[PDB]
Amino acid sequence: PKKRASNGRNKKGRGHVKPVRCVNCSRSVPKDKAIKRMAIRNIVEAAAIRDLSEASVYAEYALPKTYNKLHYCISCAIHARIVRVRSRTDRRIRAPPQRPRF
Amino acid sequence: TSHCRFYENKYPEIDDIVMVNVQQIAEMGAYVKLLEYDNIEGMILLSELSRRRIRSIQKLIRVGKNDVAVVLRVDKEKGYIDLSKRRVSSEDIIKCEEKYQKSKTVHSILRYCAEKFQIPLEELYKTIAWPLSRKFGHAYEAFKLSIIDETVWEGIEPPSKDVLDELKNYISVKIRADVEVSCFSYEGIDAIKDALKSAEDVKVKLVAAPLYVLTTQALDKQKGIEQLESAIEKITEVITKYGGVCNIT
Amino acid sequence: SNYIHIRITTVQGVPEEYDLKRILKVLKKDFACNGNIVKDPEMGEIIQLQGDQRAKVCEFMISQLGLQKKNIKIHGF
Amino acid sequence: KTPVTLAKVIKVLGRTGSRGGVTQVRVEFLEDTTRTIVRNVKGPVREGDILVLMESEREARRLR
Amino acid sequence: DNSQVFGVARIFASFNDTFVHVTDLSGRETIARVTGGMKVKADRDESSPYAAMLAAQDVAAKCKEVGITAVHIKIRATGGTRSKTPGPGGQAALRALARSGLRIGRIEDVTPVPSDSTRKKGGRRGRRL
Amino acid sequence: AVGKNKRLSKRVVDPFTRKEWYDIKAPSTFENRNVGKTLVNKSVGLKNASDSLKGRVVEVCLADLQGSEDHSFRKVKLRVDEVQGKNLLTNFHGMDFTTDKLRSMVRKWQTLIEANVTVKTSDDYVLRIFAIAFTRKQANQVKRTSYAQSSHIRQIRKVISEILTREVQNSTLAQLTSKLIPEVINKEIENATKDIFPLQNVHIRKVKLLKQPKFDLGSLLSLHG
RNA sequence: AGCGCCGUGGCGCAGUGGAAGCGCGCAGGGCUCAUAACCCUGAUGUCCUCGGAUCGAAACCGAGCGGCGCUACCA
RNA sequence: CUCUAACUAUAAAAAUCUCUCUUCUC
Ligand SMILES: [Mg+2]
Ligand SMILES: [Mg+2]
Ligand SMILES: [Mg+2]
Ligand SMILES: [Zn+2]
Repeated sequence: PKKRASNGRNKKGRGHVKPVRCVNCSRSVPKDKAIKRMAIRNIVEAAAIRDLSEASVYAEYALPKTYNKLHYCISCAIHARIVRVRSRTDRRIRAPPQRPRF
Repeated sequence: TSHCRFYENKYPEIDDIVMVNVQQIAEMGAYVKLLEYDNIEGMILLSELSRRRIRSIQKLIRVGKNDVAVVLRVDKEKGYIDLSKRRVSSEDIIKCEEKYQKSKTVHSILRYCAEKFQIPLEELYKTIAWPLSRKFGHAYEAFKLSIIDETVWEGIEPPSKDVLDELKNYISVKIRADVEVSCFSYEGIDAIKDALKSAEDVKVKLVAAPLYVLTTQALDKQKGIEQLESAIEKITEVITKYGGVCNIT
Repeated sequence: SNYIHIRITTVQGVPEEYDLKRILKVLKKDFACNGNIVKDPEMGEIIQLQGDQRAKVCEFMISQLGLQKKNIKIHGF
Repeated sequence: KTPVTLAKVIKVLGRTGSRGGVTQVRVEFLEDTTRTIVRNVKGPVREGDILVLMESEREARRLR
Repeated sequence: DNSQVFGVARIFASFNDTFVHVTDLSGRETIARVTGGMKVKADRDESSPYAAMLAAQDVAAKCKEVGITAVHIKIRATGGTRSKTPGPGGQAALRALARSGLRIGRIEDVTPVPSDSTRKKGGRRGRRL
Repeated sequence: AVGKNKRLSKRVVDPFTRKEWYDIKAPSTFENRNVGKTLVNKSVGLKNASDSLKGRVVEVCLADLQGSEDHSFRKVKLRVDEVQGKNLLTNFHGMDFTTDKLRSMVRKWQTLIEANVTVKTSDDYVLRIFAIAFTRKQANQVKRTSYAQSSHIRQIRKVISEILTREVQNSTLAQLTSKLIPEVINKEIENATKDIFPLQNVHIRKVKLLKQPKFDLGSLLSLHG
């Protein structure tokens, strides 16, 4: 049966999309159905920001961050907890799940 | 008393390879005695136990046997041995086996005196072990050289000579070669008899009409080869003139 | 010599006059069983197939090279 | 060497581990009270106790 | 400058066997190549933070012996074709370098990243663990 | 951490005792002329240290070479050419962005504009220059995005191409670096392209050397002093 | 008729120089609702006999014993 | 009726399965 109106792909008018390889399982997958997470992260955690700070010349450093855009597959994503199997009536809500940190 | 460690000092060195004997297993791993170094207990942890995954433990340790392993860290203060079984090279396993067998032979050799003359085994082994292990290699080569020409036991004075005489009493290589006679001469048996009379006066015997097999009881592994080639060249020199031909391969 | 026996099932004693992998090829399909060529050092060369099909093994050994059927004494087991 | 360290727990961070017996604790060292570190401890714990550490460099994460 | 001896830590942190390999500013002359696997016995906890921490401490001791006090860290992952993601050990190695006396400056992310090169390993359906 | 197969298909010496330190001096255009120190093997003829040194590259943040923090995201490469003794003189080699700022300003909902150009400088240096620009929300937006039409990218890209062509072919690498320090060329590009589209945060990326005339000893001597 | 191997627990190896050695086997038990798989404990003997050295020997050797490969029937 | 910030990290192995299926109006 029609599980999702958008076919769970989000292509709808492109015919074919360039495949991309999963970060973990290395599966080729259409770039739109290639669930994507902007892993923007500080290069060290708060448990070491101090340790680095007092061991730092150039007081009050900018502490540069590391950015990445993880292109998961879907099998790894569902297994590695990125995406969760939600209920039928809750599928149609495409907003991010309510401000991860508030 | 099986005691008095094989090598220079009682306490094992660092990262050194051993073979060990298993006695018991409490719950974590096994603290088991050693017959490569002094009998102080060395303990193996299950994390470092089996190359295969841990599902059966009584079949891979086989309590009461000899197993190759390597000691990681040593406690020389009051005596604890951290001992590891996995990170051993497939080519160094042969090294462990041969070294353990060599030390076993040394233990077997220097027990006969201690039990025949009821003197301390530790004292006698301490006296003997200075020219024994540290000269340039293992004891067995020195003992073989001494039985063929006594020069090692005289390096240092033993407690007496009766014990060394008992050692000599207890202690008290064949090389093959084929010679094929391709002779078409008329009288070629007399040449064979003459050449073998000259060569034998070490052991040359018969197999087939052209095949003569010499099994020399050499004592140096290189003297036998040179006597072998001398006999071969004597055969050729005697046989190529009277009318025949012989070949050795 | 050249004795052949079947023991619950491995076949010990196999003439070399035909290649072994084709023997396995015909064996697996005509028996429908897991097949193994185990070469233990200097024992009768081991060909192992599962199940109790000694009559079917008789059929195969007839159909591969066998024409004697007189030195085959399969142990029941 | 005897670099034994002491640390007083200020907050109990629930309980971690598949066994369900090990506690994450946020301990501030008695020496250098300005610094805090989170570590795993096996056995009953309550805030206000003072605990002993052989190593203080290791940061302890969840025990999976 | 305060009469300092600058260096570069340039940690390489894969998902196995974190690397710590300090060199000079020119980048050619290497100091304290000791890695994570150097200081752990399992050959499989090499990626664990303990290996990186002990490696970093030994590097710090060597640096104090050779005079290099302040460092310019270049954090690296395997990157390129492989996962573009920093390993867990390298961060702990960086922290251990921070603790043991040495000073830091201009920590850098030097992850090698491709512009879609290298049709890479895995096959169509990829890993099937 | 013990032994291995050792498929060989003591005699150890100390690494540092036979080693020696050298100083690096920056071009006079840079603010903090003293850069740092580099490790060398001890000087022995027949492969003197001079042969090993000339050609090396030193990798230093621009904020270090100026002092202020506004130059944190930039990062200059310097090429070792001349050895004076206990101190070596280095000519300009290249200049680049730190990957962090680049990855930070490449966001969604604003397409980028890249402009590559290969240009001879005033004297003889063949160089390559990249320019990175990002579309800007005007401060009245209610449309949540700022895409630019490929005609606008064509115009902006061409304009940057001639801008860099002029600014490199006219003045030498020293004067080039003089314009590079206070990023006057960036604001120049922003002004010259202001009529096409807002174009937030233009910048010069990966000033890459390609070719150098012979050595020009006098140029190096004038550079450092 | 010679020299080299085998020398049994129902079996092939295994060390041969501290004394009962591994797996295959077979019996029982464990696992599971049950079976296969997996996990444990077992009874099997003259490692053929003679000696020597040997505190200690099946082993290290030696002087006969049952079968295997060659010489090739070695008038 | 003025509001655009914070983050972590697991994939060991696991095969098979007999009957006997039928009844709602006051
Ligand atoms: Mg369905
Ligand atoms: Mg989707
Ligand atoms: Mg799966
Ligand atoms: Zn995946």
